Amino acid sequence: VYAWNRKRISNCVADYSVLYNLAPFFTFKCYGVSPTKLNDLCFTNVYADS
Amino acid sequence: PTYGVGHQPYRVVVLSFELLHAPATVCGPKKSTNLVKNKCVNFNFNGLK
Amino acid sequence: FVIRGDEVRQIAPGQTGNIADYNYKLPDDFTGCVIAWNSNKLDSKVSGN
Amino acid sequence: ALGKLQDVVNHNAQALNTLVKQLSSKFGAISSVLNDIFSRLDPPEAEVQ
Ligand SMILES: *[C@@H]1O[C@H](CO)[C@@H](O[C@@H]2O[C@H](CO)[C@@H](O)[C@H](O)[C@H]2NC(C)=O)[C@H](O)[C@H]1NC(C)=O
Repeated sequence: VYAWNRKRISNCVADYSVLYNLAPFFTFKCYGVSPTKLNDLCFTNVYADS
Repeated sequence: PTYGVGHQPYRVVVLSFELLHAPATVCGPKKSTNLVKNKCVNFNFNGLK
Repeated sequence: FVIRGDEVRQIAPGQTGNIADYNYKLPDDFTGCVIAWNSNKLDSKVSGN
Repeated sequence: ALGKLQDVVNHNAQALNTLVKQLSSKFGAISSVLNDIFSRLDPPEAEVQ
């Protein structure tokens, strides 16, 4: 947690249905955007933390 | 394994979008029709109604 | 009706999924309550139901 | 010396200009543009926004 990592996701086509389905219990409370409408939108940059 | 559910490890992944949509590069799945000019139509350029 | 544990969310206004889309769909304007409970002791077979 | 006739036109034009310019205020919402705020958000909060 103290040394947290960043991976840059760019120049690709997203698919959030896989995350919807295959994760058993995954909370997924989101801020500033409706989760069910994440497929249509376009994003400047998507970064991943872990 | 004998620890309580409260102290069990959890994997957390945090996504950070940038919806200022200046270049737009990570557009999601969809399908693109043609372009028609000089006609009042419904356009959807880069997710903009 | 009876469903599995994972798709209990799909029975709710505004959410999508195979059960929500195809088996049971709630209206946008809904006035009511939903009750659900585990039925593992009651509807589960060793061979399979 | 015909300032009295000019002030009326100036006042009317300036008032119309400020009325047009007032559309830029976000009024505390996420965005001042309607189409994005419908597309970018879940309807229950869209109502108050
Ligand atoms: C991570 O989990 C597995 C890799 O082990 C993959 O998910 C599989 O996706 C296929 C696609 O049809 C399914 O048939 C499998 O049932 C899935 N397996 C599991 C364990 O979920 C995939 O590589 C990754 N999935 C996600 C959501 O990250």
